[PDB]
Amino acid sequence: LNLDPVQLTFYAGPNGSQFGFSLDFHKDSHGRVAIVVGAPRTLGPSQEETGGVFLCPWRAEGGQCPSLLFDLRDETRNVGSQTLQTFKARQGLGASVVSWSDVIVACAPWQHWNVLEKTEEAEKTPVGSCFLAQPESGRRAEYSPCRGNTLSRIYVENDFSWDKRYCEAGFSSVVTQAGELVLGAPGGYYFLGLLAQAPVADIFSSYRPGILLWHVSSQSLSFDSSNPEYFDGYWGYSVAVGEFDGDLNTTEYVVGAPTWSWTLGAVEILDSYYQRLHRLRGEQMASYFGHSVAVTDVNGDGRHDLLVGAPLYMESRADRKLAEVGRVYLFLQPRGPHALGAPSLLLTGTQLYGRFGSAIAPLGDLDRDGYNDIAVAAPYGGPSGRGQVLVFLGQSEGLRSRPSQVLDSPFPTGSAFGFSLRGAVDIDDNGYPDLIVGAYGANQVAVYRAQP
Amino acid sequence: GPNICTTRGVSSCQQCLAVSPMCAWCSDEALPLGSPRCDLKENLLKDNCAPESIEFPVSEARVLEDRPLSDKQVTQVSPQRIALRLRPDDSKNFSIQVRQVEDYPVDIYYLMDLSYSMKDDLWSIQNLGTKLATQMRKLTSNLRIGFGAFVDKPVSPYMYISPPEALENPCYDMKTTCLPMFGYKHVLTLTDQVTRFNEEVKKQSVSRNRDAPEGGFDAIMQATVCDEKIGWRNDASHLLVFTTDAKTHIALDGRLAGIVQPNDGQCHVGSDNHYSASTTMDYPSLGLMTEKLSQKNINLIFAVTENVVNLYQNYSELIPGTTVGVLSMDSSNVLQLIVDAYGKIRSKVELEVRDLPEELSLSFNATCLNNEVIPGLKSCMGLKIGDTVSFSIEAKVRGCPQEKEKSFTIKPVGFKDSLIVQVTFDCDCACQAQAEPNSHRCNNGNGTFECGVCR
Amino acid sequence: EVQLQQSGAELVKPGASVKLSCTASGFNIKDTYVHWVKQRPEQGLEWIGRIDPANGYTKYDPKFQGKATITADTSSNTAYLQLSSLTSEDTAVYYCVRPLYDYYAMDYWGQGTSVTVSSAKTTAPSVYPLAPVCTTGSSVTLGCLVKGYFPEPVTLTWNSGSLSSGVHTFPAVLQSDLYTLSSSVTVTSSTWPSQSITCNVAHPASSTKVDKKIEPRGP
Amino acid sequence: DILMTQSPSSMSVSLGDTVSITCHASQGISSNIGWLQQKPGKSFMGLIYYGTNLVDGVPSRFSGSGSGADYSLTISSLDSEDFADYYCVQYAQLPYTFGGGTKLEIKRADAAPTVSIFPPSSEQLTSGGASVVCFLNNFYPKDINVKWKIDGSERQNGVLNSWTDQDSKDSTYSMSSTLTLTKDEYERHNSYTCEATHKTSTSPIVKSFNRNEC
Ligand SMILES: *[C@@H]1O[C@H](CO)[C@@H](O[C@@H]2O[C@H](CO)[C@@H](O[C@@H]3O[C@H](CO[C@H]4O[C@H](CO[C@H]5O[C@H](CO)[C@@H](O)[C@H](O)[C@@H]5O)[C@@H](O)[C@H](O[C@H]5O[C@H](CO)[C@@H](O)[C@H](O)[C@@H]5O)[C@@H]4O)[C@@H](O)[C@H](O[C@H]4O[C@H](CO)[C@@H](O)[C@H](O)[C@@H]4O)[C@@H]3O)[C@H](O)[C@H]2NC(C)=O)[C@H](O)[C@H]1NC(C)=O
Ligand SMILES: *[C@@H]1O[C@H](CO)[C@@H](O[C@@H]2O[C@H](CO)[C@@H](O[C@@H]3O[C@H](CO[C@H]4O[C@H](CO)[C@@H](O)[C@H](O)[C@@H]4O)[C@@H](O)[C@H](O[C@H]4O[C@H](CO)[C@@H](O)[C@H](O)[C@@H]4O)[C@@H]3O)[C@H](O)[C@H]2NC(C)=O)[C@H](O)[C@H]1NC(C)=O
Ligand SMILES: *[C@@H]1O[C@H](CO)[C@@H](O)[C@H](O)[C@H]1NC(C)=O
Ligand SMILES: *[C@@H]1O[C@H](CO)[C@@H](O)[C@H](O)[C@H]1NC(C)=O
Ligand SMILES: *[C@@H]1O[C@H](CO)[C@@H](O)[C@H](O)[C@H]1NC(C)=O
Ligand SMILES: C[As](C)(=O)[O-]
Ligand SMILES: [Ca+2]
Ligand SMILES: [Ca+2]
Ligand SMILES: [Ca+2]
Ligand SMILES: [Ca+2]
Ligand SMILES: [Ca+2]
Ligand SMILES: [Ca+2]
Ligand SMILES: [Mg+2]
Repeated sequence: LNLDPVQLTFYAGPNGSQFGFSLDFHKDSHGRVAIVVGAPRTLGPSQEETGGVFLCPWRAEGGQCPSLLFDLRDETRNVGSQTLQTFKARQGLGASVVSWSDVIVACAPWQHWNVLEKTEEAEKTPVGSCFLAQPESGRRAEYSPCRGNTLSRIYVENDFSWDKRYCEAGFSSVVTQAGELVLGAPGGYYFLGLLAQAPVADIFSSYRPGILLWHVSSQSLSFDSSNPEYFDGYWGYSVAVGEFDGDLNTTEYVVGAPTWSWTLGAVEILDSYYQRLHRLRGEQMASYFGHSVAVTDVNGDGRHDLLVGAPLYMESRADRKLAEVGRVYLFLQPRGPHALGAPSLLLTGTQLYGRFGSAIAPLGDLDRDGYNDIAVAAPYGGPSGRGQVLVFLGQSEGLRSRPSQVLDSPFPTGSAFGFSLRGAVDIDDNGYPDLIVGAYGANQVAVYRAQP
Repeated sequence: GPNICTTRGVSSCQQCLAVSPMCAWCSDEALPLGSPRCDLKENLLKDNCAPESIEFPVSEARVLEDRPLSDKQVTQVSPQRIALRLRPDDSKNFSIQVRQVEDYPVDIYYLMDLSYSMKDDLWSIQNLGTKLATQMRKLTSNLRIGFGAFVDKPVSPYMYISPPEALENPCYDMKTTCLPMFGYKHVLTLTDQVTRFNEEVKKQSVSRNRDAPEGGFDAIMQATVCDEKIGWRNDASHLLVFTTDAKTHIALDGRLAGIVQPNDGQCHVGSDNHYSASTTMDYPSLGLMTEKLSQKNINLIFAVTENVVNLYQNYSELIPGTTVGVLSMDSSNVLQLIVDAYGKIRSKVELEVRDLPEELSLSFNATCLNNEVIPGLKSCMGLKIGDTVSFSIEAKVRGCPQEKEKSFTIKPVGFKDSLIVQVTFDCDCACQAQAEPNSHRCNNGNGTFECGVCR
Repeated sequence: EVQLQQSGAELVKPGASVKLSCTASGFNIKDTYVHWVKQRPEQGLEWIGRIDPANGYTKYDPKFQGKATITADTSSNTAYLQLSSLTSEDTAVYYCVRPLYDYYAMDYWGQGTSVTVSSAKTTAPSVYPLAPVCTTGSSVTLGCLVKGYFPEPVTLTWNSGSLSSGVHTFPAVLQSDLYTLSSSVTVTSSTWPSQSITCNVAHPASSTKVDKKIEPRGP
Repeated sequence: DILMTQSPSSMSVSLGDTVSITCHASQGISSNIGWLQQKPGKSFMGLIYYGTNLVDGVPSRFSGSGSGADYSLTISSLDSEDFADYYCVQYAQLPYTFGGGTKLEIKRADAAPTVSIFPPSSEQLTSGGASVVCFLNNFYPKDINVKWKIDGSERQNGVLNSWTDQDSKDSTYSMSSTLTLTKDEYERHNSYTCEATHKTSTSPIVKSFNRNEC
């Protein structure tokens, strides 16, 4: 209702860096909020694309940011009569960034990996990897749960089971309040997709530089399947967490599988052992139902609701004609031991090719009326196609169909304004939560502040 | 009481004909002076004018060239040449028949999935392509056919990128050889050279990539929007036949190769015939595919193997107008769709007049398939091959032109055939040939005694 | 707490086989490679091989290819070593090992399993008192000789464990397939023979417990 | 296979010392080396992995170093618990191979042995065998040589020898030597001699007895 559109703050990265592809609020030990920005096409120190992360301190004037430095040197280890190799070129460091306590986790989903052994190899493949940083100490750690030392032939001999070579770990990511890092790896198990979880503390304590293949004993990975419904489902394209089984002691995970069951798409609510609690099926093929997932209590009953985005949903129109506009599905959580039902509300975009529902951000209580609110992105929406972010306030009945406020892109065409969003954090300490929007095409991030 | 012929000067037989078509002239010297020479033919005969001495030209139309309409040179218009002979201010009518004999123009562009899963289906797509070419040629002599191939976006993880040998030979780890991977290759532009098309299709061999879903939608988009490369004709039926034995990539899949830029819906197949945006641009969405197919007036046919028919039948419902046929060792299923598509084609006969003189003006009556003479109309619609329409044309000359011999053409739009109408303007009388320059009967310095009169 | 719990000591016959076990405690055996290592007093540490219990795949030093078969069972969280065609060279202590973090490392070790390959029968020790020869100094040293016993161990004490200080019980040594051991005790001359010093040998296997009082040698 | 040569095989050192054990590989192993500790009669504990990384719980006084084919383990300010055996292992290549071992030993002043000869007991002589026992006790350093003579002639076969570990109290070593021969031959000779040679003296310590002399 009251994000200020006139008094924006622009943070900028280098040209062609995709500064703003991903972002999050990060809070230091003192409590001072900053903004972590991922820039997955940033040139490294040798003029080759590696990606990078920037840690922006809060300023009204905005501007340039300092780089959160990470090791961009390739590694080679000759051990156990094998040769391990990491390849950081075009790895897309900062394709996802997430913050937790005093830690920042930035991932490079397309970091490649190979293992040579005489004339054979595992194959040079994008296992992905996450770089963990604790800025106030300087400590660095990595996590790359899909690396293996199994050779090419053995996979063939076992019908490509448990094949983690193409995981792209860190494609999506989220952290629980306790400090469990959960990564989406949609290329997992020969493109079915998997999730990998491990405590942040245990990632840090088990990592040493140069080892490349190490054990994180507390880690837990999801499972391979022979159910054709899961084939090419990209299970883990998006990931989120919340409370969906009533037991406050346990944490539930929400996984997006946008191409699940022959491109029908699906989102799953799972326990922390990766057992399915519920499955939400997509409405229309190729709509990418599961591209985005968001969890927040919007109707004020204290039960987390679920929001799923299908940005390529084609809407019906006069004379049997379809129109790609995007759609978002609201699922309110009922009382007792009951599953989630049909959508309580369908929010459909209006601009052709707008990709409404490409990003869904919980805003917290933007106007302090008692109900939590959300922001939905249409990165190519608005009359001109420059992009749009629509604010929806919560109420007892769920959400309003009509947005409370529309944010038009201040950047030129192709910025992808809204492709990434984040809220629920008061960056200027005025008591109201604020919204940060990324425009990777324009190499920038816009900060909208909330007012009385 | 009196008529226009008698009461309008009328000194000469020539002026008599110029007054009106209904006028006749008496040349008979036996006629008394009381009787007028320029009158109606009934009045002259009633006044004892010699029947042979009456000058009264009648306008006519003679068929000069009249070859019959063709069955199944190719004659579509009939007759081909008429000779019109008109007198001052007079009109004559004539008939014309038009028939759609020649076959309708159809374009068929063929997209070949040459990924490794198609090794065992390679014969099937080769057989389908060559049977399409051969059988549709029997169905229409105005067929043009061409093809392209696709695999997927040549980038990790879709592409095998190790060991280095694998780039030129993706089948390296299998101890065999196959072609390098590629996005979309345009191979043969739409051509009527059927024997050549069949030869090239049989030369095609497979490549190899990693993931089951392929990049055929890139090929569909480029085959639709690259007008000059594929060679789609303006006034022709456009069919895009798509083959595959597997799932397909769709918009937003590109992110697994690090590709986030949405499909711009534009042609990116340059001089080397490869889709240059393959590795930098995302797969097209269904809606964008639908938009361009509709804009370029192209019908998509999914010729897919049985294991994925239901998958493509479901996509088909989201791209209205698309149809699905089963790719197999037998080509009958897919061929019917094309034949059925050809069955629905209709044409029109729209007459256009070229080189009509200022003096001549035309009026038409159209008799179409409904067998109703719609007057003033000069075009019929809704014809199939073999149908025949019919028009009655009337031409009226303004007075007597000094040119005396002109010609114009009546031609159907789109048809090479035409009716050439040669017009002659008969303004003189037959007795003017027998002029007799010397006066004889005048003797006042007048001169010339024609059709029984002095100056 | 990561801990590898190995099976107990083995006494086996030449030409036979034996199968040692290594059970994971406080972790799952499929978590990492599990290695098997051999130790002998003279020859030192030799690496036998490894297994990846997740999938069963193994590697062996060519020296032990044919003799050693490593297996593992994730249902019982246990890894195994089987040695066929036992010889005297297989008499050694056997350890199972796994890494802490580094895939390839050798960080956590089991407590070891002792294997003794022998044809010997259970034979009770002969115990002999060793009194000094016929000057006498300020101190006197006595002894006890334990001969011709199998298998190990024996427990030797003086005065039923009362006399512990100034004692030297030497490690057993093999001769002709039976073990021999000795012990010496030194005391002041004023103590012996005035006070009774007896040798106490026990051999659990043969169910024997012998006492030998050290008497001075007479004329 | 990669040969790991460890040096020294033993060293005699004191509490509070700083010592280094070296390990030389037959080829480069780029830090793919571990260091292990085995305390007397106990099993193994990992100290260092990948060249320099201390295993969880290992005291900071242990450190690793080196590169290529040459590596060192340094213990700073020796604790009494640090007197044990130490081994390097390489895992650059299969088969994994170990160094020979290094034994840390408590340094003390040199001490001569107390040699004591013992004739066969009466019980043994009735049984039909005859063993002459000789204890060489509480000496330092551990190296010692024993020689048997029967009537002045060196006897070699049928001698069994055993050494205790370094004593927990006085840090000395002891040895037992048993000459077993047939009772028949034993009763054919008068003089039986046990000669200890040790660095503490140039001439040996000789202990004898004449059979049946009281
Ligand atoms: C395209 O098709 C049309 C339709 O067939 C065709 O039209 C004819 O055109 C010619 C000239 O080109 C017309 O000829 C003229 O006829 C005039 C008299 O017409 C009257 O009489 C007709 C016959 O009446 C009887 O029979 C009919 C049916 O059998 C019946 O219904 C009646 O009750 C009656 O019993 C009659 O058909 C005609 O009706 C049409 O016209 C009226 C008036 O406009 C209209 O209201 C009606 O709805 C109907 O369309 C009408 O009642 C005649 O006077 C005239 O003669 C004068 O001019 C000529 C020169 O042009 C001189 O030579 C002469 O001296 C006179 O001055 C002339 O003969 C003919 O009547 C048309 N027929 C019809 C049905 O409309 C076109 O020719 C076709 N074009 C081509 C290129 O093929
Ligand atoms: C292409 O598109 C078609 C049409 O959409 C898909 O076929 C449908 O697949 C859906 C799966 O979502 C099927 O849904 C199931 O319907 C069953 C009831 O259908 C009855 O009636 C049909 C008449 O058409 C009969 O054919 C059928 O035998 C039945 O008698 C339900 O029993 C199912 O319920 C179960 O699953 C759902 C979740 O999916 C749960 O909510 C339920 O509790 C229960 O467990 C289910 O609703 C549907 O039957 C199919 N329709 C047709 C016409 O066949 C294809 O799958 C799709 N193919 C591809 C490749 O994309
Ligand atoms: C980015 O490129 C534009 C031209 O397209 C140029 O104006 C500008 O200098 C570049 N940005 C920066 C920060 O240099
Ligand atoms: C919550 O579950 C965990 C995991 O099993 C268990 O260890 C713990 O006891 C539970 N905590 C409470 C407060 O019930
Ligand atoms: C032309 O029209 C006249 C009307 O007088 C009619 O007699 C004749 O049949 C028509 N001829 C043709 C060829 O259409
Ligand atoms: C993905 As393939 C085996 O058809 O190249
Ligand atoms: Ca819970
Ligand atoms: Ca709620
Ligand atoms: Ca609110
Ligand atoms: Ca604020
Ligand atoms: Ca196939
Ligand atoms: Ca593919
Ligand atoms: Mg294929």
